[PDB]
Amino acid sequence: PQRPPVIWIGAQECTGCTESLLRATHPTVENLVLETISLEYHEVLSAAFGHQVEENKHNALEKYKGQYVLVVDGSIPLKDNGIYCMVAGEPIVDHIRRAAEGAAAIIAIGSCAAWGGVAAAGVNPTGAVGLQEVLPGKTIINIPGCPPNPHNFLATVAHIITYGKPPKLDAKNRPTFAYGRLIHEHCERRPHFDAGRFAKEFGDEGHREGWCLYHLGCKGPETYGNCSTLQFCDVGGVWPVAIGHPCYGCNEEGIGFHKGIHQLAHVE
Amino acid sequence: PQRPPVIWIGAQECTGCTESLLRATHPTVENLVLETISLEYHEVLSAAFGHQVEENKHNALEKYKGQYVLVVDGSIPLKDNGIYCMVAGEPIVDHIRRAAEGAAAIIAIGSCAAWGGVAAAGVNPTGAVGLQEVLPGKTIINIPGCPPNPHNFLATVAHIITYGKPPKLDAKNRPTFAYGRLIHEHCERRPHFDAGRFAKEFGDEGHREGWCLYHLGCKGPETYGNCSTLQFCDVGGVWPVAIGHPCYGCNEEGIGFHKGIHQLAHVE
Amino acid sequence: SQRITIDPVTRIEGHLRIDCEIENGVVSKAWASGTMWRGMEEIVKNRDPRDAWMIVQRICGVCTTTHAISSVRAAESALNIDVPVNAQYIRNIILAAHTTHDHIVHFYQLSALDWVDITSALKADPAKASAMLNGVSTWHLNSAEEFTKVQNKIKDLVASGQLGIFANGCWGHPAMQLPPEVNLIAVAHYLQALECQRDANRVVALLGGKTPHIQNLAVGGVANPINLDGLGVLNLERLMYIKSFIDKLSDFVEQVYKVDTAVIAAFYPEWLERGQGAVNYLSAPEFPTDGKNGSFLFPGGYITDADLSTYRPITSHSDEYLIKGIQESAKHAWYKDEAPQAPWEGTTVPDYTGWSDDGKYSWVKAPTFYGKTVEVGPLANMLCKLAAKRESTHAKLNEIVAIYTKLTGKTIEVAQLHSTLGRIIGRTVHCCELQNVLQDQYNALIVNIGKGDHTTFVKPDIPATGEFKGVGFLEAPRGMLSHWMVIKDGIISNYQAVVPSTWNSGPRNFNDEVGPYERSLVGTPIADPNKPLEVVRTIHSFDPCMSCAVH
Amino acid sequence: SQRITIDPVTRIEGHLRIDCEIENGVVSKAWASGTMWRGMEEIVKNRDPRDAWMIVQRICGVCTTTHAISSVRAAESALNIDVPVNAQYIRNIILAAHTTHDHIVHFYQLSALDWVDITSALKADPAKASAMLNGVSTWHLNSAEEFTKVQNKIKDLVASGQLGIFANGCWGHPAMQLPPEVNLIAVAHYLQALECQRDANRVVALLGGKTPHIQNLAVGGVANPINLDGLGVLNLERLMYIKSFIDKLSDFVEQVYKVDTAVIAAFYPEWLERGQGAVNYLSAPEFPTDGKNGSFLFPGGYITDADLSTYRPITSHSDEYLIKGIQESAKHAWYKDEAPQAPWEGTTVPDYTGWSDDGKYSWVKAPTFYGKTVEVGPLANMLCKLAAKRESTHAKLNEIVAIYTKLTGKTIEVAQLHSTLGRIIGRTVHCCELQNVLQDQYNALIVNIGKGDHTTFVKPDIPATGEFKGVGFLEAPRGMLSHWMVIKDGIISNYQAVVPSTWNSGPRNFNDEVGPYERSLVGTPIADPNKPLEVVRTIHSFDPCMSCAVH
Ligand code: NFU
Ligand code: NFU
Ligand code: SF4
Ligand code: SF4
Ligand code: SF4
Ligand code: SF4
Ligand code: F3S
Ligand code: F3S
Ligand SMILES: [Mg+2]
Ligand SMILES: [Mg+2]
Repeated sequence: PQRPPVIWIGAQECTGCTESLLRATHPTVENLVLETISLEYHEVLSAAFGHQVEENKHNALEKYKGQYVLVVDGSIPLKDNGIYCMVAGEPIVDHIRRAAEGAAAIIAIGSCAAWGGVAAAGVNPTGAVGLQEVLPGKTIINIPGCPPNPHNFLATVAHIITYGKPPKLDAKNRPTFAYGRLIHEHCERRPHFDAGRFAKEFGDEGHREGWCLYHLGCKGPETYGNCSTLQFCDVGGVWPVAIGHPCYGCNEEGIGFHKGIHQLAHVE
Repeated sequence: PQRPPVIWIGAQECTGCTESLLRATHPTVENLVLETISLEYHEVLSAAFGHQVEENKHNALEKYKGQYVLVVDGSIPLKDNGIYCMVAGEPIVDHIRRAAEGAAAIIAIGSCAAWGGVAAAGVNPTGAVGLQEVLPGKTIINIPGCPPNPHNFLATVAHIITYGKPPKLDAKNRPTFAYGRLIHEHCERRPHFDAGRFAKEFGDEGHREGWCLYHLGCKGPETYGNCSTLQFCDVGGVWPVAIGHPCYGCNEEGIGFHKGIHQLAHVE
Repeated sequence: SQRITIDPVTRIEGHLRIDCEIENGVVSKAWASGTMWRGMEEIVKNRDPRDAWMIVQRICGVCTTTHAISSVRAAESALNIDVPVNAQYIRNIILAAHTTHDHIVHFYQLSALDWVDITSALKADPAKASAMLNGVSTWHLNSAEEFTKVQNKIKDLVASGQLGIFANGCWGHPAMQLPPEVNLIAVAHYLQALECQRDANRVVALLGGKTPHIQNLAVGGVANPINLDGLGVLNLERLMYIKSFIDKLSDFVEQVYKVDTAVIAAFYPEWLERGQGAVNYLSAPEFPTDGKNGSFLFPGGYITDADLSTYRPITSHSDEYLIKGIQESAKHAWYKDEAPQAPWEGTTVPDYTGWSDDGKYSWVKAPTFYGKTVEVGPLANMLCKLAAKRESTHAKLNEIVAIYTKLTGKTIEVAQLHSTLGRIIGRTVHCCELQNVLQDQYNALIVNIGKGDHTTFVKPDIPATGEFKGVGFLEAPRGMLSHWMVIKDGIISNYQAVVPSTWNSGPRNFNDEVGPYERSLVGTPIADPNKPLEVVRTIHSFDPCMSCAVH
Repeated sequence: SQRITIDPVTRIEGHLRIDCEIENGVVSKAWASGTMWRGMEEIVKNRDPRDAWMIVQRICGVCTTTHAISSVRAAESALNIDVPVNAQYIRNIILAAHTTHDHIVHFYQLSALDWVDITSALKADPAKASAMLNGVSTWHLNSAEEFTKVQNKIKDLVASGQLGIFANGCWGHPAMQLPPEVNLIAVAHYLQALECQRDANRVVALLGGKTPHIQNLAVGGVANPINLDGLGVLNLERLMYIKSFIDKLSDFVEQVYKVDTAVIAAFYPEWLERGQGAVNYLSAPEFPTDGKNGSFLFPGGYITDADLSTYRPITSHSDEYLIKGIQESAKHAWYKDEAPQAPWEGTTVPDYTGWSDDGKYSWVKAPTFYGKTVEVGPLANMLCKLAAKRESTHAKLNEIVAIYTKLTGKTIEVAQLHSTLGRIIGRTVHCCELQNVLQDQYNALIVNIGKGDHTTFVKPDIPATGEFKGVGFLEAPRGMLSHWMVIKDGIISNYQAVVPSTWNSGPRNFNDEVGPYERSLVGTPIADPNKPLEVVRTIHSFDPCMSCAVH
């Protein structure tokens, strides 16, 4: 029984998007790689190195042409003809365009790959862009977050494998099961927001009663995601707002890494 | 060192409050009984039966006089001089008053023990009452729900063990960390409530989008508890409203087992 | 001649007293008494039919789910509702995963310390204990190092002087027959079982919204909103989470629970020859898979004269043959009306008179099937499935028997299943077959959602006038459950529950025939009348639930 | 002189190129190149100082937490903030738990397949593999039956013909020296490691709000609201949940990781005699436990001439001797300004000229301490603790050495620690001592909350005018980390990170002295230059992180 092929290329990645798989429970990373998919290429986990691992990549791109899911994490730097990210002597943008040609499906995992993320913030030293900008006229599935809950990625791949097509996507090509609603339109602190019960300073009376974090700079009103419902790490009750810290808007272009932590969001 | 002694007496109980312990993770029931407490009396788990288990209770009541936590689940039936619950040929109310004399702290676990619960609903055939009514001279810690999250009980016991006193209690003697807030004042569907985004039938479009269940008869607006935050079973995202059923108000005297499932929170 | 009382019976659900007459050190006569009543049948009366399931679920928290599903099945029968098939898949996954938890906890937490001596386990050699299971089980947690860690936890407990739940058990009792090594094995498995039963309840919680006491049912189907693309509802991520827990159950059930059942049998062979409760057995078919409340994965039926040739199959919850045979009598119970009653016409009027050997002595009614006393539960469901020539049940039983034969050189014939150990074997066989039910129904749900069917609910039409009668059958962990609902002018005018422990723990009936518990005890050898471990062993084999039996 | 390139180096964080000249089957000269740059130090410039930590945490997701804590420590240094002691307990639990996950994944998922042949595991006898750990480990998952389940997973992967991640590794390479049984043990421990590291990260998640990338920090302390009686905040129930996961780490670290380190050393003894990176070592003290940013649980310092008697203690993150020594040079890096720069005056102006053997060849800067090349990381922190006479560290190293001695009859002198396996041993010792940091800091937090202290945050006063310089030191899994913040008129005017992999992976410096990676490769034997396993073994011992090194 053959497992569906996946090729994972890292550009300007911090490796947080790969690390998210090590927290997953359904499936666990070991059940992912042994039972669910064949991970044909991944620099972080590959036994093979150098010439031999670039052999595995070439072998897989040919054998599985038209069949593999291409996953990219990290931004793609276009400034100075691609030299801010060089693997085996070539710009990563070239490795990515080559792998994109044979792909059955293409996923941008994380805010860096989805829209440029932190790598493309401020003055954007490397002219970092998101995957859709380097692959115009290809359908990119965007799974943003820094990093996303790994199940936002895994359940997307599972939909492709089980039902033979991608999940339903929004206007930004994000899966609606994970990104269909504002965090603020499904947040358990909304009653505090409605009543004017606000934390003003970490450690204050309102903060210690679990009131709304709007006035500490919560970006939940401007950020699409499932952080308040799916949350993180499958232990229950764990997302940034539950822990006591405002949403930073890491999922959302123009919010995360652009607005200050304590800068107030626009509310619809 | 020695472990703090616990004596557990079941009256008109369904055994759901004991069963809650088998779902616990912090501690697990095996760490609870081997490491955190000495469970000196519990009819569901005790190796001893009949005359030997009654010996265990009288030996524990004497040895640990003034040191044990007394836990009661189930309602106490007062009708016809206690004959609706007889253990070892005596009304359970007599077992309870005897045990309560030597207790360092007394906990009513579950809605039945806390206020009479389901056993005292409708015509109340057995004249079932809550533990506070049987023990009018004692401070009873109430941990309601049918059954409560076991950690509502375990973190109460841990507070007594670790800090030598009960946790902070509200006016009904419920720990504030678990019962200090209406479910509706910390519910992640509050934004749907606010926008008038309501499920009106199970399986309808609103229901299948995770909208507010007020119009299916949610009792969240009149029920104190932590169902929306702590939730259940420590897997993440599991409570009745999350899985798509209104709160029935099982925690709250006069709501659970009194109002209809589909009776709205503002109708008496 | 000598009269003993066991009050309370521990390591059961609820409040049970057992009295025995002893002659020549053998039990000659017994009484079973349910000592607690709530009147759940009266509490639920005069309500909207839709409300019943949330109230009557609280009959029992050990067999949580069972009364909830039986209650909605009774309302559905009364209103001729065809349950959406996706609602059947979800009900079935909850019942199978709940039953897995229930059976594991019964064998280990409720029953093992009848057979297992924890003082003998301290004397064991962990290496010899591990060596014994070589070629017997492929379980990965049977190392000498695991058994050493377990033996050290028991040593530390005993050394503390605070034995707690283990205090004053039947340690050194003559009926304890395991060697030290097998005692240590059983205790290691006791602690490992608690991890397996937690995984089973994670399956229940993810569909029920919690456990104990699920909250996802409805008269008309379920409250789960199926939407693969929806956030905050039952989407593909939630279903993968459920499947992750389903997949963790099978190894423990097959490599530990199934094997321990055979090991206990190997050291207690005379318990294959005592503890027969009845010659008649009943089970309901279970796990409907169509949109017409039928096509059950598990067959049911009726067996008479302890003779599997008499098997009468039951393949419908609407079978008039099953519906018309059921009556209950309070001739020897603490209720006013003593003649046998069909449950749609049943009453529950308390009449406490205290204990009388010859008169009334229990809150449990005495059920009959066409006038006969019947045992229900896993032995009944096993015998029905064997009589039905269900290959999967024959194969599973033969696997357990092959382990016993490998340990003893002996075999187990169908006649020896009418016994305390045969009853325990039936339960282990049930738990094993349920793991294929979980895989089958999960896959069927994934397949059905893939075809575009997201239907989970049909709104019930409750007529404001008129009389409707309904019955909901369910094969619960302890046997056939039935909820009987009469709707008059839009509300419940009568509600009667006939519960598996009611059948088994029932007192003497209208024609003075003893119930299964009372019959099973006759001929029980007693080594010590003040510590009647032999009586508790047979009674625990029925998995008593007295909140269930009495309600 | 034959020239090889390894590009990419896999089973590290980020993008590394290694080039080696090989003379007479031995590497004579090496180059390390970080091949990816983001300009994280530029991205954070001109922002509120409070914002830096959320941006610069994204320098790395493998060593998540580290840049976040170092950033707030740098802002706190600039602003003369004393961190509330509860905020120290929380930061310490997160750092220690994260470092546990990090080290376990490094030994198993990133390093083990340099030393372990999985195809050889296929030929193992599980019973013999299990038997050889008798009396060596008390681990409960070393049974023949566990090793058989693992062997069958390897067998099924190979039979599928889809080896994916495991395809064309150095299987059969002559430098692979474990017998089949010890390969199979290692693969079984690889898979078990994944459960342990998941429990470590559940500790991190419950205090950080998630991982990767925690979200509970602030310049001034943490965002966790401490209230034992509060719904939805850090209460006793949440702290009990944290403790439940802390309690699950120790057995795997002590019984598997610590033992596998000694086992790999036992079969690879010449790897205690090569791979020396430096004669100078630096480590920062870590885990402050007072209200004044001091009283560290772990000492730091500076060792020179590979001679522990030169040990100069560092007991403060304000130590001017440490602060004044640190400089970086881009003489051989792709930046404009080449003279050594103190980080407060540091620049990062990209100047890409392509690869030159004698010129610029890396995006990594070359750090020096008073002009010397220095190795950082767990070898450095272990040498400093040994030199400080820390009995805990001596005791832990001696436990690893005792297992090695039992397996080989030989011992390990301190001189042999200056090596590829000494670096691996230092990381294992670090992971073992951190389990006591987690227990100590959890208990300190419970005790402090009990005394009535719920303070978690001091509000920073950031003057709108003036210049303020701050440095944040942290002992990260890979070694000493420092963030250097200049604040001018209330905003970040300069930000420089000097990251542990910058020290170790740095190219030739201003005086042309090779960095630790480059020095460590001199003398590496190469059996097959097309398959340079021996180079990859030495480089993996430093736990390279090139997103850290370059940022
Ligand atoms: N199984 C089971 Fe219950 Ni507590 C019994 N007897 C109910 O149906
Ligand atoms: N440990 C570590 Fe990082 Ni990815 C390095 N080098 C940080 O400081
Ligand atoms: S999206 Fe965030 S976690 Fe993923 S590579 Fe980018 S910075 Fe790292
Ligand atoms: S502002 Fe943030 S914390 Fe407040 S209700 Fe909205 S998402 Fe929740
Ligand atoms: S509170 Fe609920 S779960 Fe607990 S005894 Fe009463 S009915 Fe059972
Ligand atoms: S689901 Fe219930 S508790 Fe939640 S917002 Fe609606 S009415 Fe309130
Ligand atoms: S910061 Fe990111 S992880 Fe969720 S809570 Fe806000 S979008
Ligand atoms: S019914 Fe009970 S369990 Fe919570 S969600 Fe409502 S109080
Ligand atoms: Mg009845
Ligand atoms: Mg730098």
